[PDB]
Amino acid sequence: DSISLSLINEGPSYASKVSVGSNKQQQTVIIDTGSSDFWVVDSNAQCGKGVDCKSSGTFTPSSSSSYKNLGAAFTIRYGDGSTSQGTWGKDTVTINGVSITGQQIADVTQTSVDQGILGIGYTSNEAVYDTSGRQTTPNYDNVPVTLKKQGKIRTNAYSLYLNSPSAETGTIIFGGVDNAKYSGKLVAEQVTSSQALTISLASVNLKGSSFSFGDGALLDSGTTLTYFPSDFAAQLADKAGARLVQVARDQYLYFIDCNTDTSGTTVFNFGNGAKITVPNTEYVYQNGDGTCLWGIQPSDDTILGDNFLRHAYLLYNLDANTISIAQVKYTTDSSISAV
Amino acid sequence: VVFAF
Ligand code: NA
Repeated sequence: DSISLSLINEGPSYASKVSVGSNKQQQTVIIDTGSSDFWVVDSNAQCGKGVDCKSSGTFTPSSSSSYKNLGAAFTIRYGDGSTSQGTWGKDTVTINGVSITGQQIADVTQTSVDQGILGIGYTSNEAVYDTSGRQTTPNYDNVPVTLKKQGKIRTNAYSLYLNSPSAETGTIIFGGVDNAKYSGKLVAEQVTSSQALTISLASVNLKGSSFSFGDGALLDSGTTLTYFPSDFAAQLADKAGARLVQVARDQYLYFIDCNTDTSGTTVFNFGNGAKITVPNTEYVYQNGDGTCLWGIQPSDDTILGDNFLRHAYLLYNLDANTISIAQVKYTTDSSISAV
Repeated sequence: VVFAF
């Protein structure tokens, strides 16, 4: 028992069509290993200034017979600064024809995000706290836990295949692994946080140099680029020719020339001899205006986002606290086994 | 974008 789900490459994010409610209201929502809550855009939501939040499906609780309004306010803030608020609820959730009943979700009535987010991380990272810092509702079974508890999948685990940079679609598989879509063997890496799907990154090879790291890296489907601590990012920037630019009182971004040569690769070395090679095409990101960001950015939180994850096949196993990785093989061939 | 800390 595996559940395959198509990932829509939206550019900065990967999203899937799922349904919510007794009447199977279709939502296109970001698939996010870096958060743990599933929330949907209410049909009467007030979008954030300049945000078109109702273009990727909306949810009308009043037309679902199964919708339950829990007591309780919902609030979340993401790493990029965007936020969503609303109320906690429960309803039926349907993922490629597989339904789970009474799944706790949030009905969001105000947001600066463009669409809903299906957070599939650990339950201990659920946004169950208000802006006073107080826990306002208990930790709860999120979507992957409920899939397991209702007998849909054997293990709380899922495999991620974002597919190639130009691809319209990839695939996430709950409770399974597609053995046709990687070369070599999947190497298991120990998760190093009890809250976040981080693994130890030993080093990065770039432009013929090896840069020792030796700290955790979040493997986040819901981050567009790659983030490293300021001093390490600056060591890499020195080889790449990326230039730090102050964009706000406390925000700096690496820019790079749009016509910069993108030949070569960057190699990421993890535990147990596991190795992912990323083409340097992944390090030039086009902004609207004829400037480009470098694919690496500074942050106190280390994150390997989509521009890394496109080049790995990953089996996240939240029961075993492992993420198993191998170099991706782009192919329509498929041979899925249950995990 | 950057999805929760
Ligand atoms: Na941030």
